[PDB]
Amino acid sequence: TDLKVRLVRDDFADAVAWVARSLPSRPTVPVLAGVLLTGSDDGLTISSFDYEVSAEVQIPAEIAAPGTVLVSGRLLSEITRALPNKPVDLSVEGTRVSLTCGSARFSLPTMAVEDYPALPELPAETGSVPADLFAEAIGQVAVAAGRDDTLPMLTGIRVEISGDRMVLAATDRFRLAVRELTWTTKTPDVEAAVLVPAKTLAEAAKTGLDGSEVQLALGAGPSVGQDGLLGIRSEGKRSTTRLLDAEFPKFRQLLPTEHTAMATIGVGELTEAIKRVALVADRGAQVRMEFADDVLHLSAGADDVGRAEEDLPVSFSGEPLTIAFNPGYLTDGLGALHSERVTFGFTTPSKPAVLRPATEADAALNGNGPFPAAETDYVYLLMPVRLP
Amino acid sequence: TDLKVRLVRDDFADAVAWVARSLPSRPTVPVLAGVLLTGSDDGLTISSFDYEVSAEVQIPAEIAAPGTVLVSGRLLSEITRALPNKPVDLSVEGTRVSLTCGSARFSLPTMAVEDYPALPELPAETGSVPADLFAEAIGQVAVAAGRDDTLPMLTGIRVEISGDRMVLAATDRFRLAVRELTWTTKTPDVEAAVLVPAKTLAEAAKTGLDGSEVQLALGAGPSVGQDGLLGIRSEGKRSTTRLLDAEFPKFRQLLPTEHTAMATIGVGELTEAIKRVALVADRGAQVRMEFADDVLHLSAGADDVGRAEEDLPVSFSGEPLTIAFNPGYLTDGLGALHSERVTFGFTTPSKPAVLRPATEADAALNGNGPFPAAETDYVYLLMPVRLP
Amino acid sequence: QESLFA
Amino acid sequence: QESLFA
Ligand SMILES: [Cl-]
Ligand SMILES: [N]
Ligand SMILES: [N]
Repeated sequence: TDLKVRLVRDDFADAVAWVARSLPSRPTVPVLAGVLLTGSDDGLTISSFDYEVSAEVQIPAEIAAPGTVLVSGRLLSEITRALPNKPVDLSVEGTRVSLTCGSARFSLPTMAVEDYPALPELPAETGSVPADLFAEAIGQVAVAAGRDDTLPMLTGIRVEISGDRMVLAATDRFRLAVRELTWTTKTPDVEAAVLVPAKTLAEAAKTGLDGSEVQLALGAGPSVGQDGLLGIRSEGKRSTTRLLDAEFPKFRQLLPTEHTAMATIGVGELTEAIKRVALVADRGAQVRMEFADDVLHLSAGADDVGRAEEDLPVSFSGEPLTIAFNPGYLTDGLGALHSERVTFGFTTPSKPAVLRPATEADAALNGNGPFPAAETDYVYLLMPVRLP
Repeated sequence: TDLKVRLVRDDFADAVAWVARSLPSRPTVPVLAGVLLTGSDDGLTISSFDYEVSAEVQIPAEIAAPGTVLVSGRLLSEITRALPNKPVDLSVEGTRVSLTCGSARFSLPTMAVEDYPALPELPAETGSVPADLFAEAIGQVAVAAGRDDTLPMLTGIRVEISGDRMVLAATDRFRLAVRELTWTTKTPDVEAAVLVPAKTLAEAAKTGLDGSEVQLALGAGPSVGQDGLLGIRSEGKRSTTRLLDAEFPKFRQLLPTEHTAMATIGVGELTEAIKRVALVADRGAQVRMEFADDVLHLSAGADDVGRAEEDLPVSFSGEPLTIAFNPGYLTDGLGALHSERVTFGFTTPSKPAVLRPATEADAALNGNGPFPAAETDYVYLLMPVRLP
Repeated sequence: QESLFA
Repeated sequence: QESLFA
C-alpha cells in the first residue's frame, strides 16, 4: 500500500520544519539526507536521523492509504515552507510522491526507504521537568560550555540526577555554570551522571519544547546512561542524542565557600557599561573593574586604539579590589542570571569570582568581611584575567 | 587652537553613522579610515572620503574652541551609537580626543590631519528631484545593473537629464530597466547624461537622505558631466560620487514598439507562484510560462530533483504562447514594479518581454493585435531563456 | 539564456 | 586569561 493522506498545511509545515533542523547537510550516506514519512491510524510520523541526533514528530492526518516513503528533506522543507494555506494532499505513486496544495503541484522522486537506517529506540523515561524551567536552566548553563569541536570534552553539559534533584553544569576551563533544579522522577530513584552535547541540548530546549512538560530518557535503575543515548520527549516531538564519553571536571571544589569582598549592582546597568567600555578593548581583551567605596570604576583600552572608563554606583562591602575579566565571558554570565541585580563574590584578583542573582540577605551584609557564600540555585564562576 | 565642542547626541551619532558608511572595513591608505571633525562658528562638519565617494554633513555645535581633528571612523561610529542620551562633550588635547557623555569617558588617539586628502568640491547644481521619487527610481533600475567589473559598461546606472524629465537606466545585457521621472532643472533645455556606479548610487538611495527634495550637481548647461563626479545636496548633507568613464550601451533600440501577445496578472500572485515552482529547478536557470485561454501554466524541475507546476488566472490577449525566463530575473523585475498588477508584452518566445505596471488601458485590451507598446514610467525588459 | 545585446 | 582546570 502506497501512502495516501491529507494534512493541514501549518501542521505538516511546522513538523517538517522542526524535523528538518536536525537533518545533516550533505551527509556521507545519501539516505540520511531524506525525511521519512509514515502514515497510519489517523496520523503521520515525520522522522529524520543522522546517527548522532534523531528527530521524530507525529501529527494528525486523514489517512486514505497507510504507507511509508522517504523524500529529500531539504527540498521537502523548502516546498512545505512556501505552500498556500490550503490542505496538503500527499500521495505516493510508484517511484514519485505527489504533493498537492491549492493550485500548486509537486512531484518528487522517492528515495531508497530500504536503505534508510532504523531510528534508535529511546531508553526508559527517567523523569519529567517543566518545559519552561528546563529551557531556562539549560539556557543558563549552556553559555559556559565550550564551543570548539577540537576540544570535545568541553562541549558538553553535565547532567546529574539524584532523586528529585537535577544538577546541570558546563565549563570551558575559563568559566563554569551550574544550575540546580527539581524534577518529577518517573522511575525508582536514580543517582547517575551523564554528559550531553550542549548544542543539541540547548537546541532541544529552544525548538523541542512544544508542550508544558518535558520527559527525559536515560534508562532505569543501574542502566541509567548505559545506552549512551539521551531521549527527550514532549507533546508530540521526541528526539535522541548520543552522549559524550568524557569526564567532567570536579567543580564543587572550585565553588568558594567564603568571599573576602562582595559587590551588588544592577544587571542592565553593568551590562550596558561593560559593552560600552569594551568598544576599545583589543578584541575582548579585558575589562578592568576597580571596586572602592561603593563605586565601580570600569576601564579598558590601549593608547593606540583608545581607552574608555565609566563609573557606576555599587553596593560594595569588603576590602577594595581591582580585578579584570573578559568582557564577553562577563556579559555571558550576567545574561544568564535572569535577575534584576547581580552579586559578585570575589577573593583575590587571581582567583575565580562568583556571579549570582542578588538575594535579600545581601542587602543586609555589610562589614569588613569575610562573608559566607549564599545558597543559590544558579551560579556562574568566572576566572579573572591577569593584570600587568 | 584645539577643537572643543558640545553636541546633541542624536545629531552627532546620526551624522557619524551616515558619514561612516563609506569607510572601508580594511583601509588600504591609512588616513582614509578616519572621520574629519572640523568645528567653527557654532557648527561641526563631519567628513569622510575614499577618493571615490565623499560624504560631508554639518550639524549644530556649541563651539568652545574652533579646531579640526581626524579620528577613527569605525570606532567613533560604534562609540557614538553606544553613548547615553546626553550632551556629548568633545575636547581635543594634544595627540588624543576626549569624548565625554554622561558617565562614559572615552579617549581616542588622533590621526594625521595634515595627511588627510581634501574633499572634492561639489559641482554646480543642475536641478532638483523629490528625494523619495529619486530613491525609488534608483532602486527600481538598480535591480538590472550588472556586477562583473570585467564588463564595466554594465556596472553603472545611466542618468539622463533632458529639461524637466530625468531618465535612469541600467542593464546587464540580459535585462534592461529604464525609469523616467519628472524633476526640476535650473537651466531648461539641458540635454546631458552621465554614468554613475550602480552599487554606490543604489546604497546611497537605500540609506536615504533627509529632505523632501534632493539637489543634483552634475554641472551647468554644456558643462554637465564634465566635472567628473555627481554631487548630491540634501538638508544638511552634501556628497560626491566619482562617475564611470565607460560608455553606456545603446538601449532605446531594444524596447519593442508593439506586442503580438499581452498578459495582465497580479504581481503578488505571480511572484508567489514563481517562487514556489522554482524550488524544484535546482538549476535555477529556467521557469516555463504557458499562456493560453486566460490561464498561465507555470512549470519547472528535473526528474532527479522534482517537477513542479501551477496554474494561475490571467488576462491574456493574443495567440497561445510558451516562453521561459530565469526565475531570479523575473522576480527581480516583478519586485521593482511597485504596482498591484503587472502587464507583459511578448513577441516571440526568443525575443524580449516587457514587464511594466498595469494601466487602465490594459483592461480594454481586446482583439488579436498587434498591440502598440504603451508609454510607461518604468519598464523592465527581460530576455527569455531558449527552449529545446 | 539569450542576451538583449552584447 | 587564567583557567579553572587543565
Ligand atoms: Cl564535582
Ligand atoms: N557584446
Ligand atoms: N583540564
